Amino acid sequence: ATQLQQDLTGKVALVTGAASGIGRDIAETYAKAGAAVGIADINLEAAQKTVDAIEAAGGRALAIAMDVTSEAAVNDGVQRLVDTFGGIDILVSNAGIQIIDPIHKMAFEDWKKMLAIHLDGAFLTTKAAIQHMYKDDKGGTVIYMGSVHSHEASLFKAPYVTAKHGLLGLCRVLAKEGAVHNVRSHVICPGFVKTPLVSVVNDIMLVNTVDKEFTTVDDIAQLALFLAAFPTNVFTGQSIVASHGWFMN
Amino acid sequence: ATQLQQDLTGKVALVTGAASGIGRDIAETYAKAGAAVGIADINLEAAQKTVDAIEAAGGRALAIAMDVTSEAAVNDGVQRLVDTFGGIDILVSNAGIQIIDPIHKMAFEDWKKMLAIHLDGAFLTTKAAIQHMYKDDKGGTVIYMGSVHSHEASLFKAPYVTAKHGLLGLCRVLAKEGAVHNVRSHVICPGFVKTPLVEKQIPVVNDIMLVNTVDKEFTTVDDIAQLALFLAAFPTNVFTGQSIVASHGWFMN
Amino acid sequence: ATQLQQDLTGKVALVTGAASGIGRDIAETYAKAGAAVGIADINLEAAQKTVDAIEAAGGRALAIAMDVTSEAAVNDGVQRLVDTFGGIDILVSNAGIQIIDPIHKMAFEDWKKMLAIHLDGAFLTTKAAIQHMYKDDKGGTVIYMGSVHSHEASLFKAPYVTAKHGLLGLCRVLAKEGAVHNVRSHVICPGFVKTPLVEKQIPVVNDIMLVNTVDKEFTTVDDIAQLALFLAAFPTNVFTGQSIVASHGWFMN
Amino acid sequence: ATQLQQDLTGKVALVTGAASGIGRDIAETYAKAGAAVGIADINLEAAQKTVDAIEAAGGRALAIAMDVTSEAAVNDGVQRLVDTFGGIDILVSNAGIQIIDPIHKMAFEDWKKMLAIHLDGAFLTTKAAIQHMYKDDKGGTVIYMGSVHSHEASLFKAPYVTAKHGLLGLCRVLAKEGAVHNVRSHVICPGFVKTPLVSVVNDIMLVNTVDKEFTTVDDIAQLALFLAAFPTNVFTGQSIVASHGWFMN
Ligand SMILES: NC(=O)c1ccc[n+]([C@@H]2O[C@H](COP(=O)([O-])OP(=O)(O)OC[C@H]3O[C@@H](n4cnc5c(N)ncnc54)[C@H](O)[C@@H]3O)[C@@H](O)[C@H]2O)c1
Ligand SMILES: NC(=O)c1ccc[n+]([C@@H]2O[C@H](COP(=O)([O-])OP(=O)(O)OC[C@H]3O[C@@H](n4cnc5c(N)ncnc54)[C@H](O)[C@@H]3O)[C@@H](O)[C@H]2O)c1
Ligand SMILES: NC(=O)c1ccc[n+]([C@@H]2O[C@H](COP(=O)([O-])OP(=O)(O)OC[C@H]3O[C@@H](n4cnc5c(N)ncnc54)[C@H](O)[C@@H]3O)[C@@H](O)[C@H]2O)c1
Ligand SMILES: NC(=O)c1ccc[n+]([C@@H]2O[C@H](COP(=O)([O-])OP(=O)(O)OC[C@H]3O[C@@H](n4cnc5c(N)ncnc54)[C@H](O)[C@@H]3O)[C@@H](O)[C@H]2O)c1
Repeated sequence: ATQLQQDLTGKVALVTGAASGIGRDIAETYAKAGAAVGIADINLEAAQKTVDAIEAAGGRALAIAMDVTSEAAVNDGVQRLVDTFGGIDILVSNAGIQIIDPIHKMAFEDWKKMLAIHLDGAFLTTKAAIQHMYKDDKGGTVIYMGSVHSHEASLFKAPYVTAKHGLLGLCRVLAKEGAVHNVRSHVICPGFVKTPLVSVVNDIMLVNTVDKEFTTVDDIAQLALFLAAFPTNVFTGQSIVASHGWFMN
Repeated sequence: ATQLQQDLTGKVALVTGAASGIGRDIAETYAKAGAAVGIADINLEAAQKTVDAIEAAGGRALAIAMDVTSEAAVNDGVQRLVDTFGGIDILVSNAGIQIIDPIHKMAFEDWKKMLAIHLDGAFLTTKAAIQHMYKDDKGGTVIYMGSVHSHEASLFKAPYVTAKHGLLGLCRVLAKEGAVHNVRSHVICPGFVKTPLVEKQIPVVNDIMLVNTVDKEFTTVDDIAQLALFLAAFPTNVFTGQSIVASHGWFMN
Repeated sequence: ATQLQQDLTGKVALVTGAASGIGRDIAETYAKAGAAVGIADINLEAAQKTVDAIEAAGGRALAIAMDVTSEAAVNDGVQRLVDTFGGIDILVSNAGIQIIDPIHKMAFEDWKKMLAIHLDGAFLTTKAAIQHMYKDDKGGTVIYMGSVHSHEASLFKAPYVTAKHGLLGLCRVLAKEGAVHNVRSHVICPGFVKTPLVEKQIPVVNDIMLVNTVDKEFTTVDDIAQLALFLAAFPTNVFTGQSIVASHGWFMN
Repeated sequence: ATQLQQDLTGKVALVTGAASGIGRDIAETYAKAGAAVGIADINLEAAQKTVDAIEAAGGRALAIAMDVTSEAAVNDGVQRLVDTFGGIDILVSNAGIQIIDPIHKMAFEDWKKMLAIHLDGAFLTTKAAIQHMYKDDKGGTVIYMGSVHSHEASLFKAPYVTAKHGLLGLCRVLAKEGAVHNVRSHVICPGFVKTPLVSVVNDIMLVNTVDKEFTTVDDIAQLALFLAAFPTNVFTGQSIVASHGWFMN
């Protein structure tokens, strides 16, 4: 007989895009579970509001100004976290935006900005984090925020669907490379969540759910906690879809 | 902010193949979380040993003699659970065997026995459980024990790989049909786990069984029971229709 | 530079369910490409109508009474083909039916009949064919008729979706086992095709059957027969173990 | 009863990376089938050698200097093809390179160059081609050269595996957007092919094939011809793996 593990006491997490939405709930949930959390965002003011909540709720957190498209910013922010809290055990690569246009109308600079935030952000934060996690094979957890759009397409979302598909590939390579250093990788794939990023609802957005339900920030934060606290590397390399039956993986 | 849901207080679960291995740990884990558990197995003596362990830890369980290939045995055993504990909230369709032979040598009898246990057992237990769960749209959770062999093949396991692929299909249909009645479905897909199904099999570990893991680790019964508890206690239907692979990187889903 | 291979001169094919629909067009297409074709069906009169069409076009075929759920009927019918034309190079396991009911209402008899036709038929025909193909490592091609329902579910089709998922598993095992004997395996996965299986079903097209296509088009029997000819005539084993979805964008594999 | 279709008489194809390897065989195969072919490559000399072969073999072709990372080069090259041969019916987005390093050692500029060639090249060539194909809903075929590495990972290939995964996503969005304009999309996913880009063979490279066989350039060119000449849009949005049993899709 066994039981669930959820204690993150003594762990340090970095969450990108943690000033808002999914990333904010993951960060607040990890802090409740005992982790010290780096709140990494391009919106430093909004990042410090998240830190203020975590600290008032009895946790530990640090606001980190980080544009995840910038190599120097990512490197500097990861170093600040390690200098403040002593290491980095968990990375959640979550920062993202949406830009909607059909391929034939889409500006090239909009395509490139989308790949830079979703794909370059994942590479840069992963590489910076694993230089620490690989030391003495201490290890750690890397979670990417994918989507149902990691697995299938929608109209007018070419760069988003391309990037969310690509994150599966990056996760799968890290699972293979990280194993000898006790690093595990995962992709969480939500359906539509009513964050700021989000008949329109029921006939377009939730049409391919089985039950006409949004995914919630708590759904994703519980899954992120289950993975981060899991006692073995059994889920390394996996994606898990959390979508109320929209794409059954 | 949130936290994990772990409580199954007031719930009633049926676990097939709960006399041994993965099913025994799921059943003991559910009982520790507060569920009353039906220990359904063809081995009634070993089923009662699971019940004794659950009772020794302060939980509630019932040994149920059930050959999951038999419609009467499934229907009667689900009815015995409902009569005893008042309903059925969770079904774990887990009973299974392995029979190894290449296709060109495999006895048709062995092909049919494999599909009867894995696929007919899943259909019969699902149908019997959802006739209760659909009443007043009370709902419930159906978990199938799949495999990495739900998603890819190995040599000499045709009927097993066929069946474990088939369970994804049945799960995906139930997710669509069950939604209006608050029924959710999932498939758990372990890699190799050192139960008796596998221990018997070894007389191989590093260069056959674990060759496509990233870290040369077996999956454990506690890995699968923790995932089974996470799903059964989950507070929303967000994972309905999904399979989750628990294999140390053997088939990255 | 290269070009398509289309020639099946000298080859012998067995197509199950070749009295109607997708199987009839595959069989007629193979015969036009030079294959001698066994027209295996439970409907012997309609099987002979396929043979008459093949002969009228200058091809060779044989009507074979075969209930693919019967081990004796499969073994005897494969042996009749080998006795007549000298061997078996290509098997297309295609016979099938549809039975629609939600899980909670579905008769167990109907569940078992569906798995017997789709899954036992695939096992029995595969095993009988590869005992010939494995001789002297001559080899051959085994194609299973899957579906979009190999990869995702629809309401009210539990046993069909289970079976079509299962055929991927059997194909994947055969690709591994058959390699040393020059046997390759594939699954073709059509979307809706307006055969009698579907025509009967309509008395729906735009908002159920074709709702998840990108272009509101049925798949056609000629789409599937062209893919079946491309695979059977292919000059290397490069596609062994693969499924190919032919559905106008319903499930993008 | 039916038969295979392979005639490309009256069609115009653009193949990127067509001076070498897979792209060269596709181009020569399309020209044999009657298409006029744009041989688009960064190596213009090698592109003109391919054109010389096609022309001596009785076909029609044009050498196009095209770095597929450059918006202007892609736009100019597609326009030259349309000015020379009257339109564009088929695009094969195939140009690629490989750069091998584990994530923790990989230079950021190597990550970005890989995504630019594989992903920006696919976007830029797609967008330029479909501005023509969408006119009067004439339509056309877009094929991306993926990989088994569209579907699973290998060690030390992070940006390649990320990009080849991403191409599935781009293809799936184009299938949905293109349908109303009679545009179909596909991804071909080869296993290892002995091009210049390619115990090492049998125990590493071909270890996950069922039969220890390389995929060949003719395997891929036959599949590319089957798709380009197919009489209906039935395969739109699909990937097809051609790998001797390495990843069974
Ligand atoms: N909301 C949904 O329906 C949904 C579903 C699936 C996946 N996702 C993914 O979840 C993630 C979080 O999205 P969300 O809905 O919570 O959005 P959100 O807009 O609420 O939060 C995104 C956060 O990322 C930050 N950010 C944006 N660009 C940044 C950059 N360059 N560097 C650092 N931080 C940056 C923003 O300031 C913001 O705080 C994204 O990757 C998104 O693609 C969202
Ligand atoms: N062990 C592994 O590596 C592994 C990996 C993936 C999936 N699985 C699956 O996990 C499930 C449990 O297997 P396990 O490894 O715990 O095996 P196990 O042999 O320890 O337990 C299987 C149980 O099923 C029972 N059973 C067999 N036939 C039955 C029938 N007709 N009716 C009722 N009960 C019956 C047995 O008596 C036994 O108690 C099976 O479905 C198996 O396919 C196992
Ligand atoms: N039509 C579709 O939309 C569609 C789509 C995807 C897959 N499929 C599959 O294609 C295959 C062919 O179906 P179809 O649409 O051409 O149907 P069809 O009804 O036109 O042909 C099926 C044939 O199978 C034969 N058959 C049935 N039971 C048999 C048995 N026990 N033994 C031997 N022959 C038997 C029938 O007599 C008939 O001639 C089936 O496996 C079906 O599941 C059909
Ligand atoms: N060879 C394999 O094993 C294999 C397997 C799967 C997929 N692939 C893919 O097939 C495609 C072709 O690879 P190949 O093996 O034939 O390689 P190759 O090296 O023989 O040919 C690649 C061609 O692309 C050209 N090219 C490179 N950068 C370019 C740029 N920026 N703009 C335009 N042209 C450029 C090169 O000059 C060359 O002519 C690639 O996308 C590769 O990823 C190859």
